[PDB]
Order: sequence, then structure tokens, then C-alpha cells
Amino acid sequence: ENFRFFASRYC
Amino acid sequence: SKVTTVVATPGQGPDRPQEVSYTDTKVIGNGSFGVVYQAKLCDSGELVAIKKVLQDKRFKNRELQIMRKLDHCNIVRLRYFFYSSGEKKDEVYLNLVLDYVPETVYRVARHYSRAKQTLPVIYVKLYMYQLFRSLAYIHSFGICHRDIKPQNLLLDPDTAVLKLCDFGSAKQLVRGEPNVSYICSRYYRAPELIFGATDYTSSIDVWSAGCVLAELLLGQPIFPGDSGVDQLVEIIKVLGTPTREQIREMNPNYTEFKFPQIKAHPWTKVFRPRTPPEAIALCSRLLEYTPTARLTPLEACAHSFFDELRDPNVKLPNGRDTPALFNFTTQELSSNPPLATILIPPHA
Ligand SMILES: [Cl-]
Repeated sequence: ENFRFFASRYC
Repeated sequence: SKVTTVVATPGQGPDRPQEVSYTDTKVIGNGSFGVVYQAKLCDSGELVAIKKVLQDKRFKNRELQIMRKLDHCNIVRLRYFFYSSGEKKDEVYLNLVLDYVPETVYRVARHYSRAKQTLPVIYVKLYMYQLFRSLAYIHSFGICHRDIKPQNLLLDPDTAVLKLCDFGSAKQLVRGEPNVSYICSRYYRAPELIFGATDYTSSIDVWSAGCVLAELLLGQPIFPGDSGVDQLVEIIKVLGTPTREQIREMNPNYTEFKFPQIKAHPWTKVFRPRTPPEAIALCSRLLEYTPTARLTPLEACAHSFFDELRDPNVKLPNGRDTPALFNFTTQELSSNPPLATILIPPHA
């Protein structure tokens, strides 16, 4: 998607 | 552990260059002039994000000049800056060293939406309030952000602290000096920008902020579309066809065009039945065609939707204190100082 960061605690 | 040292200037405070050392470099995202890195400062252990921006030999960089003079708990802090080479051969890049914040409003919103769940209203209140404070602050300098969207709202999900970031489009707007119309990102652009106006005001940020609020309440963007005409159809389906008087307040060059003829959808039917009525009321005073009819950021902070945040006993769902909400400054209050009566409750 259109995410700022590559990584996230929600994925 | 590979340690890197550079000569860099503090973002705030005296202009004395200092040796800055960092380690644990790792790519965390992609940028318009190269990839974005995380690093850990050796002196404090704090995490930073390093963003490249590419220096113009003719002009001072506008984003750097804005970032150096901002100091607010809901705006990302510029720790250091320095120049280097980078992606394009022979090019000089400005490097902005920013405090690292691990998540965004967009990530949290997508997490709930993918689960077919609605973000709890207490978080909608906290996030939107902090965004409106950040906007009151920059607008008090005459600075319009021009690219408000969920991905530009950094979030510490544990503490609920929000920080506005990405000032790469921000500009001090001066009345009677035109501005390019091509800023702001798809889904979040005010209709006067869709109409290509060059004489807009900071109220374009308030429209974008209303788009973020509606998105948090709906679980999806309210005005999607890949073209301005598709986006406008969605706006018209909600707000109805703009009158000639409204069009002239947006861009008078557009007053005589043929627009889709559509009656406004009632606001109470735009959102799910159990949406809090104060949130719908607030949204209807942000997503207004006439730019001067939109609330100012400070007026929005004072709106009844945020009354729960002024309650002495309000708590985060995880049991923690709410972040700081009432440390207004003379600068931040300057558009309307005696709104502090609502804004600073008695226990503050
Ligand atoms: Cl994001």
C-alpha cells in the first residue's frame, strides 16, 4: 500500500 | 558495530557545528531523493530518521528553514542537518536528522480497517486534536503544510502522542502572492486545489484534516479517485453541486463550467448509524466548499467533539495518562487568544 515505513507492528 | 561520524549543525539552538556519531544504520523507507534510514546516536542512544532532500544552489531550502524555527510537541523535531553526496552523481543533498517515531495514523487506521473494526473514538479524538494543535501552531507563523494526510501523522501508539512530519511542501503563504496549485496528495486535496487555484489559504490544511477525520470514522477515504474529476464526483455526491457563489470563492475561473447536478447527501447518512453525532457535526464544519467558512485549527480544538479530552479523569484505554494537551503558548493561541477559556480547562 501507500505506507511511509517498510515495517510496522501491525503487519 | 560500524560507527559513522559527520560534522552537523543542531536543528535548534546555536549554529555551532558539532561532531555527531551514529551507528545501527538501516533502511526504513523510500524517499523522493533516495532511501530513508534509521540510525542510533552514539551519545544518547536515541533513534533518528535521516531523510535526503537535495540542495538548490539558488535558494535556501524551504523545508530546512521552516523546521529550524518550529518547536512544538506535536511536530517532528529536527535534531541535526548536514550535506552529503547521494543517489544522483555530482549532486549535493541536504540530510535532515529527525527524531524517529515508529508508526503512523495510517498504519493504525489500516490495522482496524483490515480487521473490519472501527478505531475507538477516544483515539479519533486524541489524534485529531493533536493534529489541529500542530496546525494552529504552524498557521500562526503563516506556514501552510500543504500535504496533510494520514501517512504524514507520526504516532507513538503506546503514548498516543502524534507528531506532524514531512514539511517538504510547506510554505509561508502571503496574500496576493500566488502559489502553485499542484501540491497536496490524492484523496486529501481541497476542491479549490482540484480547480487549480493559485490564491488559496491555510484553510486547505483544514479540508485535508477533515478528510483524515472522515477516513478514521469510515474506515476508508471519503473522497477517493485517481483523477480530479473522479475525486470531485465523490465530493459532489456528499456535499452536492457547488453554487456559483461557492465556486467563485474556490476558483472564479470555474464558475461557468458544467458540473454533475447532485443533491447533497445528508451528513447523518454519510457515516455509519452509530458514529458520534459530535464527530459528524465537526466534520461538516471542516469539509465546507467555501474556504473561509471552514473552522480554523484553534476553533476546531475548542469544538464540543473534544470535550472528553478536557475531562479531568480521562484516560487512555491502556490505563496510561493522556499526552500533554493544554500547554498552549502565546504563539499557538495568537489567532484568537481568548479561546484559551475552553482550551485550557480549570485543572490546567
Ligand atoms: Cl504509513
